Amino acid sequence: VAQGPNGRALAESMNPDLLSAIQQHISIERYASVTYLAMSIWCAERELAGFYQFFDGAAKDEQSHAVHFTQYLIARSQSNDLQTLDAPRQNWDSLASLMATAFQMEADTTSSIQSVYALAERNSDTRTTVFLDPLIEAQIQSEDQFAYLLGRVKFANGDPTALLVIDNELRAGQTQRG
Amino acid sequence: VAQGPNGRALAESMNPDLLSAIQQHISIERYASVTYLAMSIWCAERELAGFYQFFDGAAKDEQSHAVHFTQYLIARSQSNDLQTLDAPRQNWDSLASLMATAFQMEADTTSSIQSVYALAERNSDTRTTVFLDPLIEAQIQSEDQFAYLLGRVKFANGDPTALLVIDNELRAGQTQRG
Amino acid sequence: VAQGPNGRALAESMNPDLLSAIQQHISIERYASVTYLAMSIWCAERELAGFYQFFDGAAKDEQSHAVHFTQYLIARSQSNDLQTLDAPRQNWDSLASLMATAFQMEADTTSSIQSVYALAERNSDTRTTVFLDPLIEAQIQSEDQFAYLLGRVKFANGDPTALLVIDNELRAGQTQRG
Amino acid sequence: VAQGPNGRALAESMNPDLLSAIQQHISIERYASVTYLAMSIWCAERELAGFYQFFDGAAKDEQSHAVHFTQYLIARSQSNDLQTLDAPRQNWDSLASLMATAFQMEADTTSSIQSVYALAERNSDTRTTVFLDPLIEAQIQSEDQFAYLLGRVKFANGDPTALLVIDNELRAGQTQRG
Ligand SMILES: [Cl-]
Ligand SMILES: [Cl-]
Ligand SMILES: [Cl-]
Ligand SMILES: [Cl-]
Repeated sequence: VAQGPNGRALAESMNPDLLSAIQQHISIERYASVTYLAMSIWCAERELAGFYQFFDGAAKDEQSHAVHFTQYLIARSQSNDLQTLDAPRQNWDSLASLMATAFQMEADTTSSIQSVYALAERNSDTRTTVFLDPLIEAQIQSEDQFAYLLGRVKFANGDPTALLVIDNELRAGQTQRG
Repeated sequence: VAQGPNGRALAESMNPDLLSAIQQHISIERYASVTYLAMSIWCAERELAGFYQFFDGAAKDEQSHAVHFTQYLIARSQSNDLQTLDAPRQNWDSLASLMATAFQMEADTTSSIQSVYALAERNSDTRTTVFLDPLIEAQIQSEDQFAYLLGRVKFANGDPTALLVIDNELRAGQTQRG
Repeated sequence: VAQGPNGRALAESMNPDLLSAIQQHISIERYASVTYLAMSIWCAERELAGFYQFFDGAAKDEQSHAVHFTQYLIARSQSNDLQTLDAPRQNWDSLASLMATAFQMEADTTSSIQSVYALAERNSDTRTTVFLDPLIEAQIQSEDQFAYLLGRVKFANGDPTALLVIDNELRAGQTQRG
Repeated sequence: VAQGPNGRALAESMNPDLLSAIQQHISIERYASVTYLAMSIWCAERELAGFYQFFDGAAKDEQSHAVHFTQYLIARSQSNDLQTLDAPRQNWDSLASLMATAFQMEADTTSSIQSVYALAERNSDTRTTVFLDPLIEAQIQSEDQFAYLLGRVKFANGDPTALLVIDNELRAGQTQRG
């Protein structure tokens, strides 16, 4: 029985390029987390308490997703490499513009998973593609969700009354099409 | 004891014109079903989740109504004839215009039942007029309901805030005057 | 942030050939639905109440599967295109022959999903292959199930007593090997 | 305030031909009752306990239907006229032949109601047509039911095993398509 790079018993070696891609994706999701935290604060600063609560929970969820990836590296007996975290964006001209960044950030998160996925397929790492499958499924749901929130906010067309109504929807947990 | 056209024991023969009218009405209700499905999708595409949920349920209900008619033909020992289903309308310029088509589609469904009803009266088919009576009663309730939804959406006069409020009413199941 | 063909925010563009394949598959499943409805009626016409109940539920389930696909197109910000629905087959010489068509229809449904699946792999659309994975798993279960029902009916070898026994099994919900 | 023929206050006079038709129909349903009793006995004599139980209950139900008609005459302040009851048929060569008579007897019961119904329409007696409407609805259900039982027994094609299976279905209360 051989030892993996993190010292645990090694079930199967992992391509170093694939390892680097996973460690980088963990950074993407940690960055999405602090980005949602920044968005939470921006919303709280404008008394959009429902949006604040939503993004506060989104920040904690994204962090969980990131930690889920660190557990997989442990499971594969690979080293983690927790990297420097950039500062998030913190300024937006409007809720609509913030929601656009939020959607793009979710779509970008999926793109990063897809990049890892293609690398695992190139290396025939079926453990990794199986590991990623439900995470892609969750990304589809999050993309559907953020397109719903973005589109609903754009439908409001900057009217505060409509934004207050949507804000209260979010505070109540009404956050997707259902 | 004689056998009906579908092979079951025959309680009383049915005029072939009346049979054709019922088979055609089953198509009307199947078409209303796929029409409400199309309307559900149009609403979902614009993040009108309450309207989406309402029309998704309306599609399943209309299909039930159609199957209820197939059961009556079985009960009368008559053959069913499930026909080609046209594609539904799928494009509207506005929610108000969609709701207008929905109301017209409900009124048209009633007209088709009324046409069957008059044919049964001409043929003195009291089983059929009795069978249709509660379905006409349901149509009155659906017409009242769709006139309420249409009129409420027209009252909104295209304002997104008002449409979001109505959307949330539908998501909560507040779908008629009560 | 770009807009998809159905107007929603677009997480990633979809190949038009893949879109057409999904819209066509939705038709396959809608057609399987009305086919099971026709089979329900054929069974009811011959007092095979258990088979009637089974196929009535199978029709509603297939329709749900179809709507599940329309939701995915919405989630991907792609247009739906609900198409003309052919009339189903409605005549069989025997229950055994009906069950043969039912099994073939289920196997054909899987073939259509597999065709979509290969197209998504060619286009590296991992959202779609992930989306299809549990639907293929369900198809395996349905194929196993319909092979069980078909084989059990063939074992009866046209004996009415055996068919009545199986009919009662279906009415009780005993519809697979367990 | 005028008095009706049975001495009660009279809401509206009833055509004597319509009165006679109702009194005659009450005889039809009393005769259907004793006929189902005879069928119950025939089945019990051949150890077909499920069919015996079914027809014993059918006899009591038909009697209830008859009494429901006497209550309507009372409600209309019309005299009842309980008539001589013929002896029922009591001999059949087979269960299939008995079930054929049972179905015909149910269809004949509906024909008699339809005859009353047409007479009330000729006389514009809307109380009577309204009174008869749910009874016609019940007749549709009974015709559907007896066509199911007859067809299932004919499917058995005289095989005792199949008849024992159906017999047990009836004893369990499985008496229609459901
Ligand atoms: Cl805004
Ligand atoms: Cl509008
Ligand atoms: Cl067979
Ligand atoms: Cl027999």
